[PDB]
Amino acid sequence: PVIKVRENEPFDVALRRFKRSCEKAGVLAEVRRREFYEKPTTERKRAKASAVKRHAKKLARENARRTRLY
Amino acid sequence: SLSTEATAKIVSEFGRDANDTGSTEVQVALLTAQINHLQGHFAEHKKDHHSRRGLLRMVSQRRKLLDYLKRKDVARYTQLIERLGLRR
Amino acid sequence: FCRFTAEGVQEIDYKDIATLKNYITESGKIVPSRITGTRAKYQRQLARAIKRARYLSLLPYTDRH
Amino acid sequence: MRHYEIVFMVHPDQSEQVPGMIERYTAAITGAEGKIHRLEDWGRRQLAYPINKLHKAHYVLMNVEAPQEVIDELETTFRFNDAVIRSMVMRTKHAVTEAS
Amino acid sequence: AVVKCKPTSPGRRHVVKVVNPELHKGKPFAPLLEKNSKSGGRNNNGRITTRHIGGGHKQAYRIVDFKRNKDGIPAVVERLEYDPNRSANIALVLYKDGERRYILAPKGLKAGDQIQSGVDAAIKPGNTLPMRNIPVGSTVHNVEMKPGKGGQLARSAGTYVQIVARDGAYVTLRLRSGEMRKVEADCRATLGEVGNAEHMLRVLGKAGAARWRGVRPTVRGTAMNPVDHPHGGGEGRNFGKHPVTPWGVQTKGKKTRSNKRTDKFIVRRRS
Amino acid sequence: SMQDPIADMLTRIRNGQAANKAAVTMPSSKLKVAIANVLKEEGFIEDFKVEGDTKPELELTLKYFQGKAVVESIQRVSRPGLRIYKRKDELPKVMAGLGIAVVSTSKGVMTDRAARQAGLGGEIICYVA
RNA sequence: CAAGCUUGAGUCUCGUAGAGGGGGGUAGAAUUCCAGGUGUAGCGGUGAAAUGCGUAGAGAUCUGGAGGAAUACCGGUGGCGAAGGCGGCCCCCUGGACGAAGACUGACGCUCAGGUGCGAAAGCGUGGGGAGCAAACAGGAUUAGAUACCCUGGUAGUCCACGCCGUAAACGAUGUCGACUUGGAGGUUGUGCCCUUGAGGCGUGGCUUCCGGAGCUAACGCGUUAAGUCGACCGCCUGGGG
Ligand SMILES: [Mg+2]
Ligand SMILES: [Mg+2]
Ligand SMILES: [Mg+2]
Ligand SMILES: [Mg+2]
Ligand SMILES: [Mg+2]
Ligand SMILES: [Mg+2]
Ligand SMILES: [Mg+2]
Ligand SMILES: [Mg+2]
Ligand SMILES: [Mg+2]
Ligand SMILES: [Mg+2]
Ligand SMILES: [Mg+2]
Ligand SMILES: [Mg+2]
Ligand SMILES: [Mg+2]
Ligand SMILES: [Mg+2]
Ligand SMILES: [Mg+2]
Ligand SMILES: [Mg+2]
Ligand SMILES: [Mg+2]
Ligand SMILES: [Mg+2]
Repeated sequence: PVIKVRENEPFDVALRRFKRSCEKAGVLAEVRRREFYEKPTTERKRAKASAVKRHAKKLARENARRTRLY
Repeated sequence: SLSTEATAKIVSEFGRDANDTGSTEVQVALLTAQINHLQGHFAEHKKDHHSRRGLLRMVSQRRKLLDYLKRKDVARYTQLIERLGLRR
Repeated sequence: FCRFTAEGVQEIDYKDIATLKNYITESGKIVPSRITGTRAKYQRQLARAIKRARYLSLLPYTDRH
Repeated sequence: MRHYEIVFMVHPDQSEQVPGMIERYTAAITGAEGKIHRLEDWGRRQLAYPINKLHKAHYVLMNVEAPQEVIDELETTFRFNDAVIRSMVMRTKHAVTEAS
Repeated sequence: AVVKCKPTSPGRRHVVKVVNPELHKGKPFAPLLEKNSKSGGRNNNGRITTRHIGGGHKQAYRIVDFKRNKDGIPAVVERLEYDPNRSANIALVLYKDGERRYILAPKGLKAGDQIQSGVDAAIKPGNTLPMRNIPVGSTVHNVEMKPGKGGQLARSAGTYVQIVARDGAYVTLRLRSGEMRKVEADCRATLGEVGNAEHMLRVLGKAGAARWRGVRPTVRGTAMNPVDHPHGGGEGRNFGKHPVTPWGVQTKGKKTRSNKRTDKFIVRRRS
Repeated sequence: SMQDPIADMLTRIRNGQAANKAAVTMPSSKLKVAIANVLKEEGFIEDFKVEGDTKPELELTLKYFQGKAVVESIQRVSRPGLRIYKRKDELPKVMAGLGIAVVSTSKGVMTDRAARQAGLGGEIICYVA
């Protein structure tokens, strides 16, 4: 996440560029997920629900994109 | 792994033809040559419980081929076990 | 299309570092295939090469050494 | 009779003896009835991270076809050779020439 | 290998024998044997200085070479023999010139291996060379404390020494105890680790099994009269006092090292 | 593996009618053709074909009357795990004679009605209703 | 019983994809500790706080070193394995799976009581190793009590070698092996044709995910990878507690 401030510009934009680097590189999120140890089952279970509900959103979209509502 | 040179020698030895790969003698001979090769592997890696399970498929399969040969042709059975050396 | 390595049907080597640098982020993390578009067969080859380039110090493990 | 892709780096202070060291490694393999297919000497390059020190290095590429026993012996020669750091050994895709 | 004896007698139930079939089964080498007389712990004044020593089985000393001062001239191992005076088996070694010698037996040394000594030697177990040539981080036995002295560290069965670092003219060693020391870089060091590592797994099993190793019984202080030992005394198993040696000094915690002339070579004390 | 090819032939027919198919095929044998040579003249099945020279494929042309099928239910009786033989005096009767029962007497393969008319008994292959 | 036959079963040739297994090395990030250099009075922790660490100079920051364990990103309702399970890179020993085109043996087959082998985690034995987490334990809190959840510490253990143990919600709560019975949207791994027009289009193979037709049934639901229509063996069940 190294940033080099360019010729002057505003410090806010340099700060906004540094914040974008952490958001894009996932520095913030990795620390939270590794603060405590959860069992291997919980890791496998959470990924199960995450993928199942992600696909269920796609399968529930086709039941509303053609059915009139009002 | 029974390199192709070792395989090609055994078929021409035991087989009736040079292309008669698949007869009981050449199948039992190929199974026998690999089992004797694997003795040096499992004599040092004793905790290879996964590779050993594949050797017990070769031991059992050779056993079935001998019984079928013995029930069909005893004369061809007595020579093969004598050339190879087993059944004790 | 996303036809980059699928056109060049080969194995990906670690001595062509210019190609490898396209598939790593600014910090050196391998880029997930959801973005690059490469299929699963060449992702593993592309991933394995980077883990070989890092050992030979051709690529950086992180951006802070 | 296997194929290999030896690639090792000599650290730069002793980079003046690389040609006088290359000939010895290929002397054994040729002396042990094995062929050599490439000798790409990459010259002095720069590491992406210091090897505990020593920001530069001198790279070598071999691509040797030889029996496995020699390569087993060649591996330990790199280990005890002080000037050599981070030897590497690889496998088939027999004939190659590219990427200088 | 270790074998458990069968309980055919009360005194054979708890016996574990460490038996090696590779040891030579005959007589030792004649020119490398000297007389060795027991003492019983008595000094020239005739008074027992160290207690619990006496008896045993007669043994003849074997001249084991520790210096290994023969550059070049590779030698082959003829046989491996049992040495009563040590915990490690010894090895009879024949040099290409013709001489025969006795050396310590490393773990990886069989009957037929070739070894040698000197700076020119290769890095294999059993070979000897000064520390400046041994790679840092290696396992080493038969270390010397002074160049030419002969070798005093890592001499028992199965022990070894680690070479942690190297600083100028001195080499830092992690000893089997846990100590860190600085010995000169020119002290010779046989490369490898001493053999016969089963020596631990050997229970004597009976009282007389230690009597023929030369160890006499040990009477506890509490079982004596007050005049004979500081613990002493009592009418029915009383202790009431801090444990001490039979000469008043306190055991079980009190340190006793006092040298002040070899404290330069002690990087850190024993763990 | 498969240990009864006869129940295979019945199942192909039962599945075909329920799935409402035109014709079914299967490896052929003298027993399968003989049974087919019984259902055909009992009205249950139209003409069959035994085309094939080294891998004969007995093909049966199934039959329908309305939106429903002809073969009401066809089940195997003398399965290889339990074989059943019956005497002439106690040959069965399917649906009080409404349906047919295939038996293998020593004179060939015939319906139970044609076996009583001939005075014989044999292994009971199937009930076809 | 004899003689055949090729579909079942199996061998040979070529090749492909894999955290499949055993052994031996080597990296880089991070935590802890040790020795020092700058420097001040707080650090840590919680819902709030206290125990704890700190002027004997901590926490912060820089340099050097020692040790053990695990492998960020790739990473995927992805892959392999009979099940348990398997995740850095390299090497050398080894098992299995699949596909194209042909030769070859010619029923060599399926299931399996008693047996035999493997079998998570915790646990046991003898040696090692011990960074971090942490049963037991001690102190600080909340509480009417709090032998708990929360906080600061902390030993067996977790790690290695060789032996025991042989149990789990060891679970798709669904035994193995064959046959047949409308469809869609995908994932992964081969292949043979055209339009090697460059993307593509046409099909055939092997595993695998989701939704649903007939049908099944108590209903949920399953639905070509059946819980559908059938065959061959094996294991088990017969009201609830005790
Ligand atoms: Mg095979
Ligand atoms: Mg005692
Ligand atoms: Mg008394
Ligand atoms: Mg006194
Ligand atoms: Mg008393
Ligand atoms: Mg008292
Ligand atoms: Mg059983
Ligand atoms: Mg355990
Ligand atoms: Mg234990
Ligand atoms: Mg222990
Ligand atoms: Mg706690
Ligand atoms: Mg149970
Ligand atoms: Mg129980
Ligand atoms: Mg499980
Ligand atoms: Mg599950
Ligand atoms: Mg169950
Ligand atoms: Mg079975
Ligand atoms: Mg469904």
